[PDB]
Amino acid sequence: MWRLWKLYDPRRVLIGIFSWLAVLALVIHFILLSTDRFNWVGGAAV
Amino acid sequence: MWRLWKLYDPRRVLIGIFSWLAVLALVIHFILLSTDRFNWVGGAAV
Amino acid sequence: MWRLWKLYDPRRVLIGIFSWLAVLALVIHFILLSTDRFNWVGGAAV
Amino acid sequence: FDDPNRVWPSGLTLPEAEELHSYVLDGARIFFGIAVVAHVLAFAYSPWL
Amino acid sequence: FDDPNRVWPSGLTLPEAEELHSYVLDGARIFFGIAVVAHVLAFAYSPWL
Amino acid sequence: FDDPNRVWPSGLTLPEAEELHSYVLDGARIFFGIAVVAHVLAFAYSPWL
Amino acid sequence: FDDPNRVWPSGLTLPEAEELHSYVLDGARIFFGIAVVAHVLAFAYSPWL
Amino acid sequence: FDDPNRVWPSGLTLPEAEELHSYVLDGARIFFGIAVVAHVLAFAYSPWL
Amino acid sequence: FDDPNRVWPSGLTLPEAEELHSYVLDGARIFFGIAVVAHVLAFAYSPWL
Amino acid sequence: FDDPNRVWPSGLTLPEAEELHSYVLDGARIFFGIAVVAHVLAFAYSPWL
Amino acid sequence: FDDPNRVWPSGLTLPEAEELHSYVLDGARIFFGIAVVAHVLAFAYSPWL
Amino acid sequence: FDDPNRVWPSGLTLPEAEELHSYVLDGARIFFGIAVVAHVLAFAYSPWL
Amino acid sequence: NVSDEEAKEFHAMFSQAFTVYIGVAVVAHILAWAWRPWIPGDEGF
Amino acid sequence: NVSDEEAKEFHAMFSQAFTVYIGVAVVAHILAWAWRPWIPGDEGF
Amino acid sequence: MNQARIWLVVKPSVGLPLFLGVVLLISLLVHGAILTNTSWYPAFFEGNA
Amino acid sequence: MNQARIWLVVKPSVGLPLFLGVVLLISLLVHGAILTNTSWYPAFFEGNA
Amino acid sequence: MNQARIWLVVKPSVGLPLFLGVVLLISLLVHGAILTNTSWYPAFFEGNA
Amino acid sequence: MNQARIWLVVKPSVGLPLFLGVVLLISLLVHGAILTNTSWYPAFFEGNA
Amino acid sequence: MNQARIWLVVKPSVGLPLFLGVVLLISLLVHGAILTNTSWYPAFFEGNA
Amino acid sequence: MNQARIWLVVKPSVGLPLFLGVVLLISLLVHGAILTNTSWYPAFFEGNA
Amino acid sequence: MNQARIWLVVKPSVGLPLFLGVVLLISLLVHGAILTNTSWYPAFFEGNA
Amino acid sequence: MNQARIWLVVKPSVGLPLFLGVVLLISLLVHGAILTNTSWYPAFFEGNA
Amino acid sequence: MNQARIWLVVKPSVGLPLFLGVVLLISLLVHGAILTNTSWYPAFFEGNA
Amino acid sequence: MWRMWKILDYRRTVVLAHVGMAVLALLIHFILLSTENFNWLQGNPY
Amino acid sequence: MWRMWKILDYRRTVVLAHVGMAVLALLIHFILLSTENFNWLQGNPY
Amino acid sequence: MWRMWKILDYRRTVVLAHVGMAVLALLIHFILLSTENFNWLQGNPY
Amino acid sequence: LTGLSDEEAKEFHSIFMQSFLIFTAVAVVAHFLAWAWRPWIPGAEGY
Amino acid sequence: LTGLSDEEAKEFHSIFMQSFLIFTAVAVVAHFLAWAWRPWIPGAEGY
Amino acid sequence: LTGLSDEEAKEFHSIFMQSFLIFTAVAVVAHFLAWAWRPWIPGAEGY
Ligand SMILES: CCCCCC/C=C\CCCCCCCCCC(=O)O[C@H](COC(=O)CCCCCCCCCCCCCCC)COP(=O)(O)OC[C@@H](O)CO
Ligand SMILES: CCCCCC/C=C\CCCCCCCCCC(=O)O[C@H](COC(=O)CCCCCCCCCCCCCCC)COP(=O)(O)OC[C@@H](O)CO
Ligand SMILES: CCCCCC/C=C\CCCCCCCCCC(=O)O[C@H](COC(=O)CCCCCCCCCCCCCCC)COP(=O)(O)OC[C@@H](O)CO
Ligand SMILES: CCCCCC/C=C\CCCCCCCCCC(=O)O[C@H](COC(=O)CCCCCCCCCCCCCCC)COP(=O)(O)OC[C@@H](O)CO
Ligand SMILES: CCCCCC/C=C\CCCCCCCCCC(=O)O[C@H](COC(=O)CCCCCCCCCCCCCCC)COP(=O)(O)OC[C@@H](O)CO
Ligand SMILES: CCCCCC/C=C\CCCCCCCCCC(=O)O[C@H](COC(=O)CCCCCCCCCCCCCCC)COP(=O)(O)OC[C@@H](O)CO
Ligand SMILES: CCCCCC/C=C\CCCCCCCCCC(=O)O[C@H](COC(=O)CCCCCCCCCCCCCCC)COP(=O)(O)OC[C@@H](O)CO
Ligand SMILES: COC(C)(C)C/C=C/C(C)=C/C=C/C(C)=C/C=C/C(C)=C/C=C/C=C(C)/C=C/C=C(C)/C=C/C=C(C)/C=C/CC(C)(C)OC
Ligand SMILES: COC(C)(C)C/C=C/C(C)=C/C=C/C(C)=C/C=C/C(C)=C/C=C/C=C(C)/C=C/C=C(C)/C=C/C=C(C)/C=C/CC(C)(C)OC
Ligand SMILES: COC(C)(C)C/C=C/C(C)=C/C=C/C(C)=C/C=C/C(C)=C/C=C/C=C(C)/C=C/C=C(C)/C=C/C=C(C)/C=C/CC(C)(C)OC
Ligand SMILES: COC(C)(C)C/C=C/C(C)=C/C=C/C(C)=C/C=C/C(C)=C/C=C/C=C(C)/C=C/C=C(C)/C=C/C=C(C)/C=C/CC(C)(C)OC
Repeated sequence: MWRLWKLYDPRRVLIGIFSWLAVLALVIHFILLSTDRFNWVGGAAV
Repeated sequence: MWRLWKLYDPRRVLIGIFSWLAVLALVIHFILLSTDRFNWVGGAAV
Repeated sequence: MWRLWKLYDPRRVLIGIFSWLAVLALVIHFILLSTDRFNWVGGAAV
Repeated sequence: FDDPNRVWPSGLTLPEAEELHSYVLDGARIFFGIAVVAHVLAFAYSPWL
Repeated sequence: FDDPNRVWPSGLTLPEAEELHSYVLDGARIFFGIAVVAHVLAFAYSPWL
Repeated sequence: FDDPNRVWPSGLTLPEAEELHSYVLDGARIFFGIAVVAHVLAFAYSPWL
Repeated sequence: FDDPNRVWPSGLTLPEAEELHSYVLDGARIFFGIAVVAHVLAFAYSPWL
Repeated sequence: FDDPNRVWPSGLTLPEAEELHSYVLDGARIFFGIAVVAHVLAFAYSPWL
Repeated sequence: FDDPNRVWPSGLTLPEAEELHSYVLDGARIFFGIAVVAHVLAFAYSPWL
Repeated sequence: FDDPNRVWPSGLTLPEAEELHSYVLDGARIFFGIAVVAHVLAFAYSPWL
Repeated sequence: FDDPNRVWPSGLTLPEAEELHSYVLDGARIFFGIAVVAHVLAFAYSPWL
Repeated sequence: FDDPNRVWPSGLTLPEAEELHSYVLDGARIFFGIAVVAHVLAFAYSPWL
Repeated sequence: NVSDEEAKEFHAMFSQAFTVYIGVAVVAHILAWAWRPWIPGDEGF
Repeated sequence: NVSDEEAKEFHAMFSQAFTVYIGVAVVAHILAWAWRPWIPGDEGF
Repeated sequence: MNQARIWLVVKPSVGLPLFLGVVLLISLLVHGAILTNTSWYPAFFEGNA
Repeated sequence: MNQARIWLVVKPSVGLPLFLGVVLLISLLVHGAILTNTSWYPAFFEGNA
Repeated sequence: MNQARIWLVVKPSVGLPLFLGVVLLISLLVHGAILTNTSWYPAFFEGNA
Repeated sequence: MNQARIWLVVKPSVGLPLFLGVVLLISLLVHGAILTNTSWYPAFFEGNA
Repeated sequence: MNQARIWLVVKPSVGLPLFLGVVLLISLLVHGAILTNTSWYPAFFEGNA
Repeated sequence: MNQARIWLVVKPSVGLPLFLGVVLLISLLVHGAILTNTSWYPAFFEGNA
Repeated sequence: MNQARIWLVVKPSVGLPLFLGVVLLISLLVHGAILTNTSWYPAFFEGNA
Repeated sequence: MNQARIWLVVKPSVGLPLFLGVVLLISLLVHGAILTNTSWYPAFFEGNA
Repeated sequence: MNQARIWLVVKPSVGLPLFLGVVLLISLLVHGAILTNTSWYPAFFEGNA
Repeated sequence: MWRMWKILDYRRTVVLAHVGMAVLALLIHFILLSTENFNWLQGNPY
Repeated sequence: MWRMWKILDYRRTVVLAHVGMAVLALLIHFILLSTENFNWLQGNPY
Repeated sequence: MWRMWKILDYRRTVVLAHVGMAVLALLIHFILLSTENFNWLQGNPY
Repeated sequence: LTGLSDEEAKEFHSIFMQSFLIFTAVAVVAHFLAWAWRPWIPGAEGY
Repeated sequence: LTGLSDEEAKEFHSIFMQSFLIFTAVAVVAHFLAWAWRPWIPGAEGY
Repeated sequence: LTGLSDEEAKEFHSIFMQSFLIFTAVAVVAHFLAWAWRPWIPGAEGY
């Protein structure tokens, strides 16, 4: 699988991965904040 | 029928077919989801 | 950490820092003025 | 009108026009493909139809 | 149409077009990335959905 | 694409583009900095938020 | 005014104008043909007429 | 001002202008002809008049 | 300023300007003449006046 | 700035500019003259004043 | 920047700019002078003030 | 980028740009100065504030 | 423009990724089915 | 375009800054937790 | 029929498209004027429902 | 009748189409002004129904 | 079918995009005119809800 | 009467059509302003019915 | 698929941006038309509140 | 009075018509703003009837 | 990602400002469309008062 | 005060008239925004009657 | 900060005035959007009366 | 089946696969979130 | 892990980090300020 | 009847046939779906 | 015609048909499974 | 292909996989902690 | 890198750090004074 790095520029892949991860984490955290069960700062009670 | 591939570019035909198949499958799945009988995730009861 | 100043122009870093500090201090002071507890010129009573 | 080397008024040769138009048609098909899936979503999840 | 040195009608060589388009795509991804976080904030804190 | 002396289609060399863009970014930061103080004044003295 | 080789003010010869207009007419007929089927669908499935 | 060979400011000779205007007038007559039948259809089948 | 041969900034000689303006005046009179009959029809058959 | 022969940036000599402006002023006076009679008709036959 | 003979980017020498601007200022003053009398008439004969 | 003699893409040398910008700034300050007095008149004689 | 061996290498990477991707996907669907089956009966879920 | 030693210097500045930044962040979060914990129980805070 | 020399001073490349487009614009304006100032033309669109 | 030399300074390629188009624009504005400020012109469109 | 030499005096680079765009504009205006003057076309958008 | 040299710096090919068209625009605006802010001007259009 | 030679007479520098921009304009007009002629599309914006 | 060299960098052929036209635009806007925000200016048009 | 050669036929000097400006235009239209078709977005502006 | 070399890349013949005209546009927009969103500014126009 | 070579393909003479003017346009639109969709911003203009 | 990469470019196919499956996975997760039986964050009775 | 700076430019990464964390810190502080339990300026009971 | 391909281009005819029949088949299927007697997904009594 | 030999066209066609038959076979099995869940051909009485 | 040797690609891949596994391991521990707080897989009766 | 020697960069850094500590020291004293006026960390019962 190391041959992937000859095909694709390792710098551009890392930035694309980090950009995807940053966006995804923000999406998941704010989806949870909108929920009644997983909104931690909102004092959610089950 | 193999002479079809000398007339048409095999790469462009594969893309057209795969594009058509992806569109068609999405159309059929969402048509089914809109029905009362075949909406599987909606808990449809006959 | 002194090697930071060979990488970045010391003049532009000072301008960015002073600009950031000036903006931040205005933000904090006016946030406090909007509060009922920390609005000093408003005669805030606890 | 099948001269590969002639430069037409637009500034393109015929092979260049053919290559440009193929991107236009491929772009249209992708656009139409996304539109069709968008439409069925509009059919499935909007009061339309 | 893979000549690095040819200057096309737009005034660019092919490598120059490739480099310019990379900034366009990188700009689009950053724009889309900020848009997605903007949308989830709109989902989380607006009556939408 | 790092030729200091080449004159690009816009009529600028790369060092001239870097210098011009620096004024653009410095202009944006000053604009954004003034906007932020304007916004907090809008927060502090308008019904917003 | 039947010179195949003359280049008129528009930048076209007469044979080039004839060939271009043929695509214009063929484009119009296809457009009109699709319009006619669109109209009868509008007649059949809309309150019109 | 009756020189067949002179090229006037518009880029046309007088014979070319006469030929062009004939298509303009023939186009107008056909347009007017279709309009007149359109108007009588409007008279016959619309509340007008 | 009575030189028949001089080509003025507009690209016309004085005799060409005189001839062009004559069609302009003749066009205006025909337009005005049709307008007058149109107006009297408007007077005769509309609530105006 | 009184050179009869100099051609200024507009493409005119000074005597040509003076002659052109005379038509402009004579045109204005005729326009103003007609306007004044139009105004008094408006005064005489309209509720104005 | 006091060269009477230099022709600047606008196509004017400095003396030509000075003469042009003088007509601009004289035009403005006459316009302002007429406006002031117009305003006092507006003050004297309209509900304003 | 401190060449007094170079003619930049806009058609100006650096000293000419500096002199032009000084009139721009002096014009802005005069405009701002008149605006500030206009604003205080608006504060003093209008319901604002 | 692609040699036979270079296509083998591309397919080798593809087969490894496809196998892992689908293998995780299949395990995910078994777990999802154990949680809540998504094929309703005549009376629903 | 970057030598091995120049990358060591960049990482040395990064490690010093990262350590101080995270160390202050950890202390800040310990203090914040002592003030008001942000993980609610079943009945809330 | 008498104005074939309009095309000696007006460029057909601009006169013809302007003429045809303007004629179409008149048709749209007349169509629109009747549509917004009658009940039967909207009723023709409405049909049985 | 006295302004034949208007066409020595104004290019007929732009003066003529502007003149004719503006005359048509006046006619449309007059037609529209009466249409929107009378009852009989809309009623003429309306007819018996 | 008879006007193939319209393209000898009108540049296709401007004639063709104008023609196609204008045809599309007519289609939008007709679509819009019916949308704003019927109940069923908005109702088709509205659907079941 | 003193500004005959306005035409030495402003091109008459653009200054004159702008002037005449703008004068007409003022006339249309004054006509429109009175039409929309009076009852008698619409009543003059309306006439006896 | 048959019109690849549209790009031999229409310049892609103007044909392509016009095409893509006009396609987007159609999309906006369709989006706006449904938005202003339905209750559910505004309701989708409105959400739970 | 101090800006006579504005005309060394701004072309009078574009600066002067823009300046005069813009001044007239301000006048029309002020006239129109008062007309639409007073009762006496429309009443001045209205007169005794 | 596949259309990097769009910049070989479309000039970036016109393609890029058009692209970025159009993207911003879409954002403004979407912001405006929600603003005019919701109650919460105006209420977010309104705040506590 | 720091941006004097904005005029090395932006032509003053377009940068300056745009700047001054845009500043005036802002002033008109602010004047108009207050006029349409207050009672006292129209009342100042209205005066004693 | 990474886009400094946007100015190698986009001419600053058009990129910069467009950028600054468009930024101002956004500010006016945001100001106008709040002004028309709040009560307090018009009330700020209104003041005590 | 290695011959597929002599027809379709493996360079573009991989990128299109990751983006296409990213969109597909988000669609399916969001569709399930919109249901009442498979919204694991809401946790309705099954 | 020093090899990271042979891939990503340390010049841009540092600037992007300071700007990105500046935005993130402001977002988190403001999110807390918007809550009833962690708005230290409002000081509601916990 | 092989002489048809000396008149009409077999290259374009095949592509036009597949697209034209694709549109035709979709139209007929959708027309049947819009009926009460032939909507197999709705399944009304015949 | 495109730059493909009779042998390459024959080799593509055999794989194309084999791949098509496998795609169809999976679809056929999927349709048999879907029929076992809920048939989509209503009777005279409906569903 | 980009100007990367077999050894450089192998060296990047080993670090990339190691860094990915550390990112995942932290995420796995985070998810175990999140589960201990509130499980996100509801039962048949709901939450 | 910018045209700054190791010695100039070291000289700027020492002054920068000294100036930062003085700016922070004033801020720390300001915050101690502000705390004496009104603490900004509420207790469990609020303010
Ligand atoms: C509204 C509903 C129906 C509308 C349908 C369409 C109607 C009108 C659209 C516009 C009509 C076509 C205009 C085409 C103008 C360009 C044609 C052209 O090509 O004109 C050329 C120059 O035009 C030039 O400057 C000047 C080019 C600009 C001319 C712009 C004219 C004003 C805009 C039209 C106004 C129409 C009325 C208002 C409608 C709202 C001259 O031609 P050539 O001899 O090749 O010279 C070669 C040189 O140019 C090379 O440098
Ligand atoms: C509204 C309802 C009725 C409307 C009906 C139509 C009315 C007006 C439409 C426009 C009128 C025709 C405009 C034609 C202008 C182009 C003619 C032309 O060809 O003018 C050319 C240049 O025009 C140039 O710059 C200038 C080109 C731009 C001129 C545009 C003027 C402003 C637009 C017209 C405004 C009319 C009033 C407002 C109506 C909305 C010069 O001519 P030539 O000697 O060949 O020089 C050759 C060189 O140009 C080659 O480089
Ligand atoms: C509204 C909803 C649907 C609308 C869809 C789109 C419809 C219309 C959009 C505009 C139509 C295309 C206009 C293309 C004009 C440029 C084409 C062109 O390329 O024309 C060139 C010049 O055109 C010139 O000056 C003149 C260029 C200006 C022409 C502008 C015409 C007026 C604007 C269009 C009006 C349409 C009707 C009103 C709609 C609102 C000449 O061609 P070449 O032989 O390469 O000469 C090379 C020389 O120019 C080099 O100096
Ligand atoms: C509204 C109701 C009544 C309206 C009635 C009509 C009023 C105005 C219509 C427009 C007025 C006429 C404009 C004609 C401009 C072109 C004339 C011309 O010919 O100007 C030429 C260039 O103009 C150029 O660039 C510039 C050409 C563009 C000028 C456009 C000016 C702005 C548009 C007019 C605005 C009017 C006010 C607002 C109206 C709503 C220069 O002339 P020459 O010495 O031959 O140079 C030859 C060279 O150009 C060849 O390359
Ligand atoms: C509305 C919501 C969505 C809208 C999204 C955007 C849609 C449309 C925006 C405009 C579309 C792009 C227009 C680009 C035109 C310039 C491109 C160009 O570069 O065209 C050049 C000339 O164009 C010329 O004169 C003529 C240049 C003027 C063309 C103007 C066309 C009319 C305006 C567009 C109308 C669109 C429909 C109406 C929308 C309301 C020719 O190209 P080159 O071969 O480099 O020649 C080099 C020479 O010109 C140098 O002297
Ligand atoms: C609305 C809210 C958000 C809007 C934000 C802004 C969006 C759009 C604004 C316009 C976008 C920028 C247009 C810049 C066009 C000029 C750039 C340019 O420089 O293009 C040049 C020519 O452009 C030419 O004719 C053609 C020049 C005219 C182009 C006009 C395009 C139509 C107008 C834009 C329409 C946008 C969509 C509708 C928005 C209402 C060619 O470049 P060079 O290789 O240097 O050639 C050198 C030669 O020209 C020298 O003679
Ligand atoms: C609204 C209420 C208040 C309004 C007040 C007025 C405000 C704005 C009006 C317009 C501002 C002035 C524009 C002047 C532009 C022409 C100046 C000029 O002269 O620009 C020239 C070319 O500009 C070119 O093509 C291209 C020139 C394009 C200019 C058009 C810009 C768009 C229109 C203005 C938009 C303003 C904001 C929107 C307002 C509603 C370059 O200058 P020179 O070095 O001589 O080059 C010589 C060569 O051109 C010879 O071929
Ligand atoms: C050699 O050449 C080289 C290779 C150098 C040049 C190559 C260049 C490249 C890479 C070019 C790339 C080109 C691209 C990306 C092309 C993309 C083309 C696309 C996306 C085409 C999409 C087309 C979509 C179309 C045409 C849709 C048309 C829709 C229409 C006409 C709908 C009309 C609807 C109406 C009229 C309805 C109106 C109803 C209401 C009232 C609702 O509307 C207001
Ligand atoms: C060598 O080169 C030399 C040095 C010679 C040339 C140098 C020249 C110089 C000195 C150049 C100077 C350049 C300057 C002064 C640059 C200044 C740049 C500035 C001021 C930038 C400011 C930027 C601000 C931006 C980009 C703001 C963007 C805001 C956006 C995109 C907001 C969008 C909001 C939306 C879409 C919201 C919509 C909501 C509602 C509905 C309310 O809106 C209507
Ligand atoms: C040597 O030269 C050669 C021979 C080569 C060139 C010859 C060329 C040729 C053959 C040229 C042909 C030229 C033509 C055909 C000229 C035609 C001229 C025409 C038809 C002139 C017509 C003029 C009509 C006019 C000017 C009417 C003007 C009306 C006005 C100004 C009305 C204004 C009304 C107002 C302001 C009312 C406003 C009230 C309300 C509120 C209702 O308006 C909205
Ligand atoms: C050597 O050079 C030679 C001599 C060859 C060239 C010489 C040429 C010649 C003879 C040139 C002639 C030049 C002329 C005739 C110049 C005339 C200049 C004039 C008439 C200047 C007048 C200026 C008037 C001005 C600038 C008035 C400005 C008013 C302003 C800015 C008002 C703004 C009002 C606002 C923003 C209010 C808004 C409130 C409401 C809401 C009501 O507005 C809508």
